[PDB]
Amino acid sequence: MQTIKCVVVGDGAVGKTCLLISYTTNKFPSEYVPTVFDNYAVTVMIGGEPYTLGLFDTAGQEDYDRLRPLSYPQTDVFLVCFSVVSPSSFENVKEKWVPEITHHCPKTPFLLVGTQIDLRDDPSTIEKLAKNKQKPITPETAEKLARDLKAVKYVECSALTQKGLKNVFDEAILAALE
Amino acid sequence: STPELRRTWLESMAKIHARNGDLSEAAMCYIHIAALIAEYLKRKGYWFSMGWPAFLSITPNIKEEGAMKYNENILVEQLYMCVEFLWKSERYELIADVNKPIIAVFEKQRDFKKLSDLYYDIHRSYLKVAEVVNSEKRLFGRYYRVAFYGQGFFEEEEGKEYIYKEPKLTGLSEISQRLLKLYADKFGADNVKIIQDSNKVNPKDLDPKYAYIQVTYVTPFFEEKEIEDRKTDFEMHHNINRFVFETPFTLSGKKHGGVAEQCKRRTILTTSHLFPYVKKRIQVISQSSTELNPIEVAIDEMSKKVSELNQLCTMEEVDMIRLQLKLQGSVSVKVNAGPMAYARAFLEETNAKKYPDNQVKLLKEIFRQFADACGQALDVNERLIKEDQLEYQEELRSHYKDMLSELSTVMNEQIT
Repeated sequence: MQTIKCVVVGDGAVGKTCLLISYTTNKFPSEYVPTVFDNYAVTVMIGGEPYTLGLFDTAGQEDYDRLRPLSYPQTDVFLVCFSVVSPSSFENVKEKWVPEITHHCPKTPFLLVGTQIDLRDDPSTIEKLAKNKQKPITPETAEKLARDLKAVKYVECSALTQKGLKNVFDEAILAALE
Repeated sequence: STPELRRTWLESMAKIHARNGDLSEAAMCYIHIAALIAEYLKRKGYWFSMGWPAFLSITPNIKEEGAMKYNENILVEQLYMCVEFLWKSERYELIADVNKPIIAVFEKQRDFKKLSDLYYDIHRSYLKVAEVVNSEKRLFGRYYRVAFYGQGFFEEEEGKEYIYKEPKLTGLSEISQRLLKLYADKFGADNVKIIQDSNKVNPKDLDPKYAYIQVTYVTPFFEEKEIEDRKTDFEMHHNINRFVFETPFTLSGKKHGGVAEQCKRRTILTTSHLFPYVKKRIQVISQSSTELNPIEVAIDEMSKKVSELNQLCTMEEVDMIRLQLKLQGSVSVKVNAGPMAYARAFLEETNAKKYPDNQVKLLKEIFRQFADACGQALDVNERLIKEDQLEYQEELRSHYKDMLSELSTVMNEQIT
């Protein structure tokens, strides 16, 4: 009972891996050294005793659909990630990700995680989204999907500004304790 | 430099540190007061008798109390204070050296009950060390380089670089927002910006209409020669002044690139004084740096992963999930480039002609060690899985065989 197993899923332009590296290395997203390896571990304190949080990164592409669930056994908590400035990744949360994890792990808790929230207040991004007649996902929308899909919680962060980063994993850790 | 002004300041700093929970800094305040009283009591014939050198076993920082311009009982009371906060701050290994002078006093008094008490305290301090040392249970702090820029804004900090010793597991977002809050209120939030670039800031590039705070995580640094000492979790936080961080850059001029152009700079910051000190920040007086080639980056990261895998396997009680995290993260990479991107870029016959022979030969040897480290981690995992991870383990094995076969082609050599 030494390591929490937290499995992270989502689409591949969501910034989900840059998020785990930033939090794990305690660095801003431009200052970490690119790694060739997958997965991340960090030490977290439970009552003064030292515990390891293990972050299992998954590739979200369809080519890995057959192999990804083999990582699901022994999972304590899931993190379903989407960018708040990519509506497709948000639709893929309802369409693909919550289905897949709830099918294989029907009793394992999961959080809904919004990334790149800094770009919500970005002019160029807000215009690029205008050109395709889409607007960024608002927290109320994501909270509604969180309640509908039965997520433990909805959490938002920015790996660039660090805002809400610590709270994502504080909330993952509490969910993993069951 | 004038005794009563220094002593008053040290006491108020101790009280502040205690309220803030910087308990090591409080303890260092009391040892500096005790060293101050001892040097003052020495300088005025009173007859330890050496003055401030009496407490060098605790910290070398007390040398600065010797730039000075009060009885024996109150000196003993500053050491009582000092022991109190050494307890609370979990620096138990120091309580003995602080109690040795006190024991000398009561030997002369024939106060046997006090002698029993004092020896008992030291016994208790070492009992705590024995039952806690080297268990990752003690959180001595996280360290951050913090640099201030803004001629029209910053007072004594303008243009200066500090190491900030933060409590327990304080993360980047915590110290960043806290420093930003504090200086936003004194300068107006609209003029305060955080520098995330970990390269030495060039002031010309900065707009003077703003105040800038550069924040960078650092960790205590030691070279192989220093591993003689520093065998303890305490020893790695006691009397230290060197801190390290790495910064990425490419051959062209970007931060991040593909594996064959990816470099990194390793920078070592040396502080004015040793931690712990009477303050929780200390000014950096010098930087040392070196840089690593793309093939040297590969060698570095490959060495680390062999050590990681090997250590997990040799544990007295293997942590299964932790071993699986690292094992799958080596033989079964799907998001990042995977270790075989290094073999392609630096070990393939045609690419290896672009790097010095000795560097490619060291990379080949670490890759051999890596195949062996993955193989061992696989055999260890096989002894631990239950029925629910049979197919998982089989898939790791098939990746590992596939990796082994590709590595063999690249190296033209039988990797078993």
